[PDB]
Amino acid sequence: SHMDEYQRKIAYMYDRPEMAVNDAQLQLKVSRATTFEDAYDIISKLSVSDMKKKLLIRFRNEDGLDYGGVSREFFYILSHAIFNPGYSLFEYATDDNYGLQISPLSSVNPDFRSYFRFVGRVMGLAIYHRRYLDVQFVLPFYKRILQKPLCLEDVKDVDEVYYESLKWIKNNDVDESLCLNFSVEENRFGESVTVDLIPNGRNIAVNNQNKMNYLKALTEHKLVTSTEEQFNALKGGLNELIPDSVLQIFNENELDTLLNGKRDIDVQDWKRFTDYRSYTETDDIVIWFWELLSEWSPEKKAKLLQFATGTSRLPLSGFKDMHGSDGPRKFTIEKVGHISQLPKAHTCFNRLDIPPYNSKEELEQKLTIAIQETAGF
Amino acid sequence: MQIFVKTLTGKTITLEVESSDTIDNVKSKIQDKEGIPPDQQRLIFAGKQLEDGRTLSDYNIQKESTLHLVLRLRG
Amino acid sequence: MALKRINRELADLGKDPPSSSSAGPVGDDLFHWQATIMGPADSPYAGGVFFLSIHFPTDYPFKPPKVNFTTRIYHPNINSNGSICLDILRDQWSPALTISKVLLSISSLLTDPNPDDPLVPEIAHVYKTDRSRYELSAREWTRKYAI
Repeated sequence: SHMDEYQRKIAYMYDRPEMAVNDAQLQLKVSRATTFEDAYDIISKLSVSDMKKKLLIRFRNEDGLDYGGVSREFFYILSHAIFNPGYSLFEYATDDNYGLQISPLSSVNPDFRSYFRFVGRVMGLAIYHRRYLDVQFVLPFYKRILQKPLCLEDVKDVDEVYYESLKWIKNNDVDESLCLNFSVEENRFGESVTVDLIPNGRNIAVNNQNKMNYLKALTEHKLVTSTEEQFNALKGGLNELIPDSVLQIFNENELDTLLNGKRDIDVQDWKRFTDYRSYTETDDIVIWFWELLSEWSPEKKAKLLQFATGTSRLPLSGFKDMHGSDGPRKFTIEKVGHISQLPKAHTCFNRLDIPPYNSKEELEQKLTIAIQETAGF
Repeated sequence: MQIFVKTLTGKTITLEVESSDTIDNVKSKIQDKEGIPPDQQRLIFAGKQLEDGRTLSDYNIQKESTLHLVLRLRG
Repeated sequence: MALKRINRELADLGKDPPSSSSAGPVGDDLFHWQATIMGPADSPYAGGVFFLSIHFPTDYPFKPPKVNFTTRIYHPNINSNGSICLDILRDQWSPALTISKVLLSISSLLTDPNPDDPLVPEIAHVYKTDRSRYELSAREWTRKYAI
């Protein structure tokens, strides 16, 4: 069983003598509006001995009990602040598939090492004090944290179309018509520059006897070499608190569970940020739909979300900042089709066509049948 | 005669058909071999898409003919 | 891989153009192209000219370009903004595909509209209800906008 083994691993990890908290208290005061600034001002100067004590967090001018909830809210705010793409530290892998990864442009700052060491300290503090962030990275990130080799299949999580093109090159032979060579053009702040995968790489065409080396170099440069210094600083900050010999007992999924907790999809946000065509908020095929979504397991909700939108990952701010093929396209429900036909999905517009059924049982049966081939989480 | 149909995934399927065989008959053969319903099958030979109600001879399909199957939707 | 390929595509288009659809860089910016499409003569858009904007991502040819319309059209699969949901440009893309195949696919789509993907539900409903009225409206829009 996965759950029992993971619980055994967690107990063994937190039972280690090198991951035990002290008894003294460390008061940490941050203003709610300026959470990021105060967090970076305090955390990035604490000593390693200080960071191993009990963490007590008190927002300014907000006195109250149940410090556990306060600390959880603080970590939620900090994780939604530092990992926000607008801050030019991390970025989505693709606009229509929201997966966080280190942004190559982050090197533009004069000193990105301090900020990434702060991010590493934040993640180590979250893991060390049994507090959960709420971001969703890509699997290559977790595999890099644990120091596992990265292969071609790992590009599937980052970008689907890129992985499909690479697999096409791997399968079919490559002629000289395709003007492909050992060089990648990167466009930073408007200026486009050429990076050589291998020395003198811009003058070497990829024949049928080189495409394997080309794929290997492309995957390594896309997943690793483009983010060397930044991720090195981040992992140094992370390993400052958590010794590597502790992180290397998990895998790319147990570490995700340890960091972000058991992932779940909110339903209230989904309802608040959806729109209807030819449907009203008080129609039967809407109230029944929302009741079904209320009384459903997270795996099936994720399967439905992947069936409708196209991916099971959500933006960093919920369904509000949802994107489609063209641009911002919020989840849409439409009345289309005959009674007998199953509900249909248009993924490039996050649109779900639910015909006008007659009863809740029929709606549940049709909707559960229509999403069987879709796998989520 | 024998014909070969290459799918969009590169899979090659050999069919023992005849010039007088209808498009529906070949689509039924493809359905039997792969489970693809005849209405969902899109067969193209020499740039011309095969359509139901006609025969292979209507498309000048000959010995060892090569067809392209595109099992795709629209949208 | 993202500039030599574009130069090769432009050179190929400059050698044997389809004589109907044209494409070229806007001034000097190889990642932003303008395309002109002639209306097919077998569809109610006959005699009309359409303009397209093509953006080549830096991951070209591994990632497909982004194409948008500029002139309105009474088409089920072309929204008001002109965004096109096409399988070749998002799903069935392989590095072997050039930019002339996208233009050929679009010029073919301008003859066989799909109502089952109603990017404008009113137009697709008109198509599914009254074919004659649908084609009349398409011709009226083409006369109003295309030239």
